[PDB]
Amino acid sequence: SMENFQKVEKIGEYGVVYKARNKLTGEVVALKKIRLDTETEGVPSTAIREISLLKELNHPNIVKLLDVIHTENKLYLVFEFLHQDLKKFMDASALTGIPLPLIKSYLFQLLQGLAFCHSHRVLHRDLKPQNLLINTEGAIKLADFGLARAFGVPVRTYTHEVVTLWYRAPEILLGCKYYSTAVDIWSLGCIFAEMVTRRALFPGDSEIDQLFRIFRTLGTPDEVVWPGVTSMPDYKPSFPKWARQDFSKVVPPLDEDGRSLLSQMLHYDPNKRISAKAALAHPFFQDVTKPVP
Amino acid sequence: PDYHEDIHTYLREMEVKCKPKVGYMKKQPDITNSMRAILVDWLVEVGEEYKLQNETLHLAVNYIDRFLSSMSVLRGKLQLVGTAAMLLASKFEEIYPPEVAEFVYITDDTYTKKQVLRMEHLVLKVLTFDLAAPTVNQFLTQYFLHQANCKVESLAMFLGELSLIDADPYLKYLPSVIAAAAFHLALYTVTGQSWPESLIRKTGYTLESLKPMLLDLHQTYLKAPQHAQQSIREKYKNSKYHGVSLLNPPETLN
Ligand SMILES: CNc1nc(C)c(-c2nc(Nc3cccc(C(=O)N4CCOCC4)c3)ncc2C#N)s1
Repeated sequence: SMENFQKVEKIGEYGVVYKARNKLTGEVVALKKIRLDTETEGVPSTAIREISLLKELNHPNIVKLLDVIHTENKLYLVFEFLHQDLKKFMDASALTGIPLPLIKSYLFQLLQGLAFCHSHRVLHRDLKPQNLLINTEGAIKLADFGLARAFGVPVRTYTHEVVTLWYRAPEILLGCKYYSTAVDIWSLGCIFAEMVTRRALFPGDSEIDQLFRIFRTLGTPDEVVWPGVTSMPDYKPSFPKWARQDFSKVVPPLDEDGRSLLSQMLHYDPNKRISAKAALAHPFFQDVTKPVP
Repeated sequence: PDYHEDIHTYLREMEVKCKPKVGYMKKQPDITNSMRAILVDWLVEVGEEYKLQNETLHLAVNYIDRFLSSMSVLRGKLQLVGTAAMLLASKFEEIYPPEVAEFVYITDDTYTKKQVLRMEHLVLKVLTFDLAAPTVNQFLTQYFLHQANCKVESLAMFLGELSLIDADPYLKYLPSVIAAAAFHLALYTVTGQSWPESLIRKTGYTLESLKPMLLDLHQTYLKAPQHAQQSIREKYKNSKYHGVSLLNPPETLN
């Protein structure tokens, strides 16, 4: 069981996370503890989904699950150990900024991880800087599958309470009946711009405020840019009419190719919104390299 | 989109790995095929009372056949295995799953709450947490795109559901094959058409390759009104499924 592991320090808080060491081999790992409701509801559904789906995925850009240890009252998940998360890295680079080739490199690897997911019928539904990990070599990986789900062809109506507010998609805010892989693409779009401008793109503080921050920037949508928008369960004709503005002011450092890619990831119509597979071929990645942080 | 070909290929790969033993019932000393039919028919009723998805039902049957391929069980504990499997399938697939106390209730005071909770943990260990399995239902929704008659769809899911009842002889066919026969048979009964060209190019299944499977299913349809199990027939009488269980089966198929 656990006699072979020795704890070093507490990392954070799902359950509780620790940094530990294997006494016999010397390997360093990350332990995630989960308590079972022995007298009430049993094993949590979030844990059941996270374990069964992560066992199918094996990719250089997805975190690796090493073992699962059973106990009458507890579960222990054993992960590989990584050095830091992206959010903390962005704060350390507040004064100087992140070099452009490194931005290009990181984004390229993130798209490779997401393409593998969708090819194996899996949605993530919680992509944000705090759930993305890096090492001392130049790699980056996806993490925390506690809100994931396996979908079907075609889709059904799923859970409506999803995605952290600052990174949420417009179709969800309007209470759509059907959503799919397009919502993961939108999250990566907001992350792209945040790396560039050193701050969040739409930091709203309410459900209604979040929606308006998008409108003031991309322009208020109509039936010409988004057919069927006025039939959404939460559409209202009293919405103010703002006009779209220049991308030269949205993301000043970005050039021609970079701005072409960004505007396709932020398309209003989910049908026209670019896919992760098709994005890997964009001219922006013609000269991609792999720098070290 | 551009993923539905990658997904279909992957599903054909996983249905081989998630397949039960074909002749397991011969090695179970205390239970039979007749007893298994009684359990499945009861699970169908439960799905109607609490209004659950049809996918949830398909998942539960898959879990049960894999568990009984590895562990010996007496006839008195057979219902306990079924109850815990329907609970796990709900947590995986449903938006609003029923609470544990309600699963205790529908067994009518046969087992305790502590017993249900312990059987849940044992099933997880036996299956090593591998729960995302392909079903007959998953393949049918993809086939439906190659049409758009809504009555042909109801009759197609009717035939597919009937197969879950009888281990002999449907435990020897793969889910993708069962889906293929159920589709063409419903299409020839309603309109009179046949297994589309587009699907032969997609699946690689020809009408000749589906022949042994299709002849088995044809006989099940004819003899349905005299089967000891009747919970499925009455379910598809409802107008929600267009009363498809009232139509008369064809006499020949050529
Ligand atoms: C978001 N919840 C998480 N659960 C696990 C198991 C995570 C995880 N964490 C690490 N390593 C990690 C993450 C965050 C902080 C430090 C950390 O201790 N420092 C960072 C700054 O420099 C010194 C101290 C370490 N690795 C893998 C996983 C996974 N899975 S995150």
